Amino acid sequence: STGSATTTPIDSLDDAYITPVQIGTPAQTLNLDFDTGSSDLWVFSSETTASEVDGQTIYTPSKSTTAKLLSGATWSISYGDGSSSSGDVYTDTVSVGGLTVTGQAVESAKKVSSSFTEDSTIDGLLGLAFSTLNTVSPTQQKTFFDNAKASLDSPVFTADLGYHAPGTYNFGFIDTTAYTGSITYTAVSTKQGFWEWTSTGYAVGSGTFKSTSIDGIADTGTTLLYLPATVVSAYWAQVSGAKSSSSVGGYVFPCSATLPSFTFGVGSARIVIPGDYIDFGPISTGSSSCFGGIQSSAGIGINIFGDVALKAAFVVFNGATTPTLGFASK
Repeated sequence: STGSATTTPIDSLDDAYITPVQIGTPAQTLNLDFDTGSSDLWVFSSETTASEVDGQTIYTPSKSTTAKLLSGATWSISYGDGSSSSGDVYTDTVSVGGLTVTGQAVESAKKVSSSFTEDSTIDGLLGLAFSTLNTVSPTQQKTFFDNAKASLDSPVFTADLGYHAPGTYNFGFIDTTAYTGSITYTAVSTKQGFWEWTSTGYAVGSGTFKSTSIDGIADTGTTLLYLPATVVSAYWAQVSGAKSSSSVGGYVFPCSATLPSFTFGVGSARIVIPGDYIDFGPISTGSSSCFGGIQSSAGIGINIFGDVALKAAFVVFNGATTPTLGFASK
């Protein structure tokens, strides 16, 4: 089997991407944030505290003839940005882009943090990291990909995120028309539960490539590119007037600036992030200070190849017995 679904930016900055997912019978379609940095499929629901729902579409398990309470199971997750959610668990039929999994754990939110409430466009998350990170207790549950894997034509999914445009998540096949050149594959460590890999270096604009190992994760659920302070300083030093602002929470730059590209290495290959992908616009409406899309990871504990990086590539998440990542230009 295969599946193919369009993913759409939630706003004009590509802050996140939503993908329609069918849950239950008859189908309830919710728009979920596919997140290769986490491993829970959770949804706003009829069980969510009413004051914490503000415009989201909710899953109502009592209206699904295939829903079944997973007795005793609870979940609770905290994300790297400080947001969180928790609740109980149903199993139900879940379909993405024509690919159907029966018995998928659908984690129903009883509580969500304010950042989720305040984003009316995201009805939940669909985690695509390794199932060892799934938070369901006392019996950990499998991701949608893990459940689908055996049925797929090939045990892979691909992320093709758009810049200010829709893109595609495919399951079970590699669309050879969706990228240019060849795909360069690189080794993955699953020891932390992430799609963790080592970039071979970077360049700023037209500058020389610096060969250096940068360990990080491929994370579709993180907006920006978080890299070591040395790398980030070298980037922003090429932008007149750019500075790190403690009060804003990262590097900012004059909105009148033209940003240089940023290249990252994948083995001997190179992925180029155009400068315009690194502009996240005014820090507040009407401001002439703009927020940068490359930020230091020094306070995170891990480097994160988020959407800023991934949307410059066609990315293969190869879930074979020994997983690998593939990157191609497009």
